Amino acid sequence: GGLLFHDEFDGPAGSVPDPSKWQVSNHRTPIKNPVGFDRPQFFGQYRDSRQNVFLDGNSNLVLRATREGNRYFGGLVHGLWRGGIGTTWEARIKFNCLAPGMWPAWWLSNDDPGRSGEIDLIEWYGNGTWPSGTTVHANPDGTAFETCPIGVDGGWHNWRVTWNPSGMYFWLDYADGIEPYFSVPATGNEPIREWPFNDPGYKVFPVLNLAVGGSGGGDPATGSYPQEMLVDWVRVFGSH
Ligand SMILES: [Ca+2]
Repeated sequence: GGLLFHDEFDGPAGSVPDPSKWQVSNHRTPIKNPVGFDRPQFFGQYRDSRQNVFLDGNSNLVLRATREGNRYFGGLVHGLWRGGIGTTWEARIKFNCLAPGMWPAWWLSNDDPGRSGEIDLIEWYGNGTWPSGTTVHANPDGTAFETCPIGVDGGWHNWRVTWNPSGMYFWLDYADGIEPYFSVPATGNEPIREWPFNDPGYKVFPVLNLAVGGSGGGDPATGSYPQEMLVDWVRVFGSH
């Protein structure tokens, strides 16, 4: 009935997420000219290990922050399926990681050469300074963006974006008749607003991650281990 993609994350405790649907990251690319908490000693890695990315046996994906000596690890999964415009994306998430050092996110990525972009449905920052929120990036440099702060607590919540030719609409705990908390219109005058999302054939894939350290996470040495981000499901619906 219009379901294009999902994962309900069913499966035995300790197992890998569905390999036909997700790639588990085994590397977080280092930051160019790093300063502050982007420097290597503060920069938690991604690891394809069941210590950091696993199904819990209760129908959740777990992304877990761990520490081994003075090395820090988080987790990232990258969806192998890509969807275009006229789609509604939603994940049910519990952030058990709203603590210093941590940087969880639920977002959509386009990595096409020359027109990359990203749709950050929700990010929370453990660095004690930046407000949690939602961002649409129309370039990979962070200079063509629309952002909106929204609070994050530790309960189960559904985070949704509907992406159609008119623009992008975001909900927290969507229900019939509720307004989106953030709307980003498609471009309809100089300088021309950067906006690749209405280009023909433009598609994005889902990403879920718990990053440790980096500018958004703050000092991982101040962190608590373990911390976890739980995902009950990711669903993507089309429109007729
Ligand atoms: Ca589930």
